[PDB]
Amino acid sequence: DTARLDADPSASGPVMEFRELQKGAYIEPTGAFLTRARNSVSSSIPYPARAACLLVAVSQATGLPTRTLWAALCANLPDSVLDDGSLATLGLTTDHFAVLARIFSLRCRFVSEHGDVELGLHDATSRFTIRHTPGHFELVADNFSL
Repeated sequence: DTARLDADPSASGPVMEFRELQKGAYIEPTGAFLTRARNSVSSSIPYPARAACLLVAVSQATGLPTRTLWAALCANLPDSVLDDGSLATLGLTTDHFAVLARIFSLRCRFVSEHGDVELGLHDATSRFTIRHTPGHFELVADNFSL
């Protein structure tokens, strides 16, 4: 289903996987998600200031400023892939990471409950490891308060 992507005024050309749009030595399945080239429209989408953990993690690992990571994303993804509706609350995904890996030459072993997944490029000059914990519910005391 590419409805939002076909209707995106910030996109141009045909729909294809990102790893086909920006070819590189990707670690399968990095970049498999569908996207379109970004045209000249400038992104309104603001920096996800309340959901920036992935940018922070990559910034700490590489010394790359978070605003630079964000600028690179805004130049290389159309708005409908940059923000599928949940960016401001759930933040970036490993789809976004694929773009950062291609531009900045990165590879990261993502550690999660069900198993590790390494994403990025086989010829990356920066390598690091990030723990991914998914959203989840936990039973707490009746009068629990943050």
